Amino acid sequence: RTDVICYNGRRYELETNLQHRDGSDAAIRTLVLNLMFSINEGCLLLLALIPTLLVQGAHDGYVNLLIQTANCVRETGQLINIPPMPRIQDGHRRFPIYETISSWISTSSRLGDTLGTRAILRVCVFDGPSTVHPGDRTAVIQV
Amino acid sequence: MEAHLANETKHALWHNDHTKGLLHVVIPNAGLIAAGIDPALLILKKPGQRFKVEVQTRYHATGQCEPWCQVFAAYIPDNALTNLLIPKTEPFVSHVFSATHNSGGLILSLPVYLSPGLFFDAFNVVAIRINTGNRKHRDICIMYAELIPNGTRYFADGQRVLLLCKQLIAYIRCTPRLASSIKIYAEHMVAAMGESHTSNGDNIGPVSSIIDLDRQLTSGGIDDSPAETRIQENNRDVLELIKRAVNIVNSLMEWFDICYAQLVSGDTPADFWKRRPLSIVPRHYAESPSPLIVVSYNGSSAWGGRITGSPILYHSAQAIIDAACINARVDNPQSLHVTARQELVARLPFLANVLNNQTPLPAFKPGAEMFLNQVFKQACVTSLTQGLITELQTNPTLQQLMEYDIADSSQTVIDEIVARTPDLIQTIVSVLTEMSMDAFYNSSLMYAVLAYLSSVYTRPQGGGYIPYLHASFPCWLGNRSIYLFDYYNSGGEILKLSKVPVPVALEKVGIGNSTQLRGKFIRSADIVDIGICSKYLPGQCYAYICLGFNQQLQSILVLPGGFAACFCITDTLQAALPASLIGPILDRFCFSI
Repeated sequence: RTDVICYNGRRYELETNLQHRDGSDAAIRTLVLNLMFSINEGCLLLLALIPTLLVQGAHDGYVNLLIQTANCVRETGQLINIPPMPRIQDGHRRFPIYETISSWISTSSRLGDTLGTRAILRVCVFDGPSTVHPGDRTAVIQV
Repeated sequence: MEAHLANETKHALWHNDHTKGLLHVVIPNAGLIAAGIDPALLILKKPGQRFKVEVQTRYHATGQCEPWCQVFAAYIPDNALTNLLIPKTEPFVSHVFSATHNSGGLILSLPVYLSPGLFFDAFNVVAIRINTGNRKHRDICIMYAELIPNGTRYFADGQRVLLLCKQLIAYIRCTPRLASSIKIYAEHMVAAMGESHTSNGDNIGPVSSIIDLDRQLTSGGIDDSPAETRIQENNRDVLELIKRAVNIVNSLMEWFDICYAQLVSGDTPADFWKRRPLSIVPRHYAESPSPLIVVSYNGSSAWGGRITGSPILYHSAQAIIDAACINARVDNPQSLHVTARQELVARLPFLANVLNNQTPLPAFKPGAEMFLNQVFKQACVTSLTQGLITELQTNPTLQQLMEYDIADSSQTVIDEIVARTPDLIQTIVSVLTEMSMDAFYNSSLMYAVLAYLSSVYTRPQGGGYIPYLHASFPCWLGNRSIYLFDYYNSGGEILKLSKVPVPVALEKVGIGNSTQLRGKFIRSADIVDIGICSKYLPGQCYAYICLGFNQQLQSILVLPGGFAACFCITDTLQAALPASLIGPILDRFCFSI
């Protein structure tokens, strides 16, 4: 600013409603925080490996599952620096891959905690099937 | 090699100010034998000293100076060549390769000037500061001619890698392990290097492959210059046309890298640059038989690198000067024609500041600090002795005046020293031409005198005089807190006895009338190497002579016997030495933020 869902032949309708900007500031703050926490030093190395990646994937078969949705990723791949192989300050106890994967894990955990509602409700069915049906009565089981 | 590589990111991030180009320079440690110090305390031993090395420039009759450079390095003993050439294999260290008794090495940062107007000459001396004893520091001083010799060794490095690769191949093949695939692919790679070179010649040919530096540091200085390349290509074209006329008329390491990574399972910074040709820029001297090997990166467009074309040659700055000098058959450009002077000014913008005769200085002596400080110390000592002798001649009263803690049975010899004051002053005067001048040329007195003058003439353009670190800490606001006492014997002969002065506390009791002096002491909990000379009682075969000085160049006599003279020599130094003698001092010892 600044629908139809199909599942097993069933269509679900929704009605959106957005007329206030009280949460727009929070949304932009959290998205900019996620963007700032997501950038790392491995992106340059990943972008500097597109020819090798496409060569490896030419005889792999797992290409359509990414190119059916990566309509702009391929276009933006050639619009980057593509630097040559850099030189690390030390080659004994340096590993940016570990740092970037740790940062990604931390950010994923943070976003899962922020977007995850705490609800300790794990029921356990007995005898009958676990699937519930509209119009039946069940019990409460605490785990 | 690790600290310098880590610190290289600061130079890498630099984009503007191309007048400071950092490069890797290796300084051999062959000259450390004459240092006379302990090598153990030079790398890692008793941390706290914080040894640092600074690099500064020295101009000539132009003014200003470089604001130093915060750099540091560490040495490496026990055959540093073996661990810097052969890849690090500490977990599986064995009897690999063969070499003689090697030595250590060091890396020093030296900025270089790169610009369209390169220019080259020998008129600047690089000063290196070492945080060691000022007595015989064993430093070096070279001009800019040795820094940029305009040469590189690109052909001699090819054979060095061949011996190492042959040795490693032989070592791999000598052990019967792994599988036959490695052997067969190594054989295929060897055969791929030549048809008749291996099938009809030899595969490896160890013969007499001994790791030594015989033809590597002797020839190959000027071999890849553009003129040499043109001559070589002309010769190759001539040979090709000769071969054509004779004919007409008669009458690839990918597998090796993978296997090395699988076997060694360890990387060192001295392996990535082995795949590309290196550059060697040695600069030896007769002072010590050790070449100054210089290594330059090949993957960057730095000085000496050859990755895109012709590197920096430092040309177009000598032919014009030679033509101007030979036009009138006069070497000195000062006595040349007006047209020659105008041409020199136009071609060399930096040379226009010498023709106008600005900031006059006698001749061109960059190394003037030594004898300048010697002359200043001699003048200060002569002024001090003149003041003390005049005050002694005009000294009122007689014998002792105040109490003085003197034993009853020891006072019979105290007056003997006082009665021999003319003999003492005569000996002091006469010793100026007999005592060695190498014992008081780098003491704390000259440093304190130099720091005292920092208050006056705080740069022609201003400055707060705020150093960062490693500066005159005892002399910051006043010299009345820390004193410098020199102990000398009595009689007809005076010679140096102590080694390092120790401050002695002093206070006045009486607040008027006959002033009294009674020294005190301050308990210190930071050092234990303190002499007991200062704590010695006034008795016990008399005592020494003390002459303290404050921050106002005021000397108070502490001679036992009830004699005390106060004279100021702050105005005598200015009268004898004018303000034109502090030119180099202000040029060098100045800093601003």
